[PDB]
Formats: sequence, structure tokens, C-alpha cells
Amino acid sequence: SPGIWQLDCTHLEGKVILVAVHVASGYIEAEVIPAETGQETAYFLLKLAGRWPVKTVHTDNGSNFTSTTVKAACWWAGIKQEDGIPYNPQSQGVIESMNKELKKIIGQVRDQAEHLKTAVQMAVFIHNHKRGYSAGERIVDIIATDI
Amino acid sequence: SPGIWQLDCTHLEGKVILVAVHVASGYIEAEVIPAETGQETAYFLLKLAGRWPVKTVHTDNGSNFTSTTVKAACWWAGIKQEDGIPYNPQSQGVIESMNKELKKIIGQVRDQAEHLKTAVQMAVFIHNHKRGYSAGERIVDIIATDI
Ligand SMILES: COc1ccc(CNC(=O)c2cc3ccccc3cc2CN(C)Cc2cccc(OC)c2C(=O)O)cc1
Ligand SMILES: COc1ccc(CNC(=O)c2cc3ccccc3cc2CN(C)Cc2cccc(OC)c2C(=O)O)cc1
Repeated sequence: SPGIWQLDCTHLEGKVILVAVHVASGYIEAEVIPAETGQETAYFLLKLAGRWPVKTVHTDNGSNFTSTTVKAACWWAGIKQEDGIPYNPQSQGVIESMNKELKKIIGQVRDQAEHLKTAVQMAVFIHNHKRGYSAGERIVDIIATDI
Repeated sequence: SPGIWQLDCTHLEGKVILVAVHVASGYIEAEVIPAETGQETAYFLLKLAGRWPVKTVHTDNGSNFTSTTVKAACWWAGIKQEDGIPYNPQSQGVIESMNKELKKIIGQVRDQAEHLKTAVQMAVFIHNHKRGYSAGERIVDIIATDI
């Protein structure tokens, strides 16, 4: 579980927000892309795995699970690519609630920047710092304990 | 020192590679941009500070130190913006050696992707994983100990 991440795709302003959640901590990384493609998802995972010790990724949908480009990136980066079927039924709700919360924060910062990507990174900041520990503190502690 | 980062700008293929180094560990994050502007640097720092507990940034040059946009991002993200004058003379050499090493790795992966940004993220991955601890292990341990 220190190495388990979940992909999540949500939409705002006609754009796509791609999110990776570290399941055990709730820590997130996110980016804005014009549309979800295999190449964009692959590049996002490459970035993620260079920054955190990503062992397993639960993909957000069947297209990214199938994508040969995503599979290639996971091979390159030493990631076990898995499906994202909510075997635990709590998972749907948790991701739903995360997207709602993220969109709420984005709304609270949206008039502080021209570009959606800026607002999204502000929201990532606020989410990861929110406390009692923050998600950023939890991920570091979990991984440090594992090392 | 757990919160101290150094900015670094290097050039390849007519593009700019912007690098943030966590000084105590050698862990890096990096991105490719067409040129180093205040807005790009500001956005890069916002991303960084949402992902790690960035307390202090030593800026890479006087233009980024002066930039009101960079100062605004540092204000927003709770970062102390400082100059990057190598008071310790070993600092020049260490950054010089880091850029040379990064360019070497980029060369070793360059034919595995069309786009420079992909090669740069491959290089970030290799750098942070290289072992005896890796930079990625060191940064997590340093920060966890601090928390
Ligand atoms: C991350 O560094 C900062 C630094 C300062 C601020 C404070 N906010 C403003 O100064 C502002 C507020 C606006 C509010 C409504 C409409 C337009 C706006 C345009 C602006 C000016 N721009 C240049 C900010 C900006 C900078 C760098 C990259 C950016 O995007 C890549 C953007 C952006 O605008 O997204 C936000 C973020
Ligand atoms: C990170 O995910 C992967 C997945 C697979 C590979 C294996 N490499 C190739 O398949 C390849 C090698 C090339 C070698 C010389 C010239 C062109 C090339 C074009 C390609 C095909 N592209 C689509 C890879 C690619 C994918 C996603 C985003 C990308 O950039 C944003 C690029 C890119 O090309 O930069 C690398 C990285």
C-alpha cells in the first residue's frame, strides 16, 4: 500500500483534469490536458513515477488500461498497471467526493488566475496541505516507514 | 534544510530545462519550457510547493529574483524567496556537475522518445532512483524526520 496509486479523470471548463491519488494518504498530483489520450496519460504516469515510488497504478478506465502507450510507460517506469474496478464499493464514493471537493477548491481560487491549470495547481496545494496530519505529511510518513 | 530548494536553468535543443533541486538530498523535479519567463518560473514553483513542503527557494538568477510574478507565487505558496549567490563556493560546481550529469542521462534516453520533455522526465526518474540510498529515499527520510 505505500506504492499504490489511483488514476482519476474529471472535467471542467471543457478541459480534462487528470488526477493521481495516493490511496493510503489522500495525497494528489494533477494536471490539465485538452483531452484524455493514451499519450497524455502515459506522460503523466512517467512524471509521477519519477517523483514518488509508484509500484501499482489502478487505471481510471478501460481505454487507459488497454492503451499500449500507457502499458509502455508503465513498463518503462516499473509500474504494475492494474484495472480500477471498485472491488471495495467505498472506492466510487471516495473518488466522487474527491472530485467534488477539488472542484469546490478550484471555484474558491478560480478568480486568482487567468488559466485553469494555475487554479488546479492552487487546489492541489490546498488539498495536500489541509489538516491532525495533512495528506502531504501522511504520504511522506508512510513511505519513510516503508523504506 | 528539509525545506530548502535551489532553482537551476539549463539549455538543450534550443529549449530551456527548468530544474528544482532539494539541496539536502539531491532530489530533483524538472520541466521543459520554450524560454525562462517569470510566469513559467512562478507556475513551476507553485507546482513544486503543492507537492513538497517548500520553505525556501534560492532563485537561479536576478531576473527571477526580481520578477513580481515569481514573488507573487512565492507569497501565494508560503515560500521564502532568496537569492542564489554561491556563498559556499562548492555550489557552482555542484550545479554545474548536476547539469552535465542530467544532459548525459538525457543523451542516453533521447532515442526512446520523440519529444524532449519525455526524455527529460526519463532523466528525472533515473536521477532520483539512482543508488546506499537514492535521492528519492533521502528526501522522504529527511522530511519524515522533520515532521
Ligand atoms: C503561479 O504564479 C502566480 C502568480 C500570481 C498570481 C496572481 N494572479 C494574477 O496576477 C492574475 C489574476 C487574474 C485573475 C483573473 C483573470 C486573470 C488574471 C491574471 C493574473 C496574472 N497571471 C499572469 C497569473 C499567472 C502567473 C503565472 C502563471 C499563470 O498561468 C500559467 C498565471 C495565470 O494567470 O494563470 C497567480 C499565480
Ligand atoms: C511516456 O510514455 C512513453 C511510452 C512509450 C515510449 C516509447 N517510445 C516510443 O514509442 C517512441 C519512440 C520514439 C523514438 C524516436 C522518435 C520518435 C519516437 C516516438 C515514440 C512514440 N511516442 C508516442 C512516445 C511518447 C509517449 C507518450 C508521450 C510522449 O511525449 C509526450 C512520447 C514521445 O514520443 O515523446 C516512451 C514514452
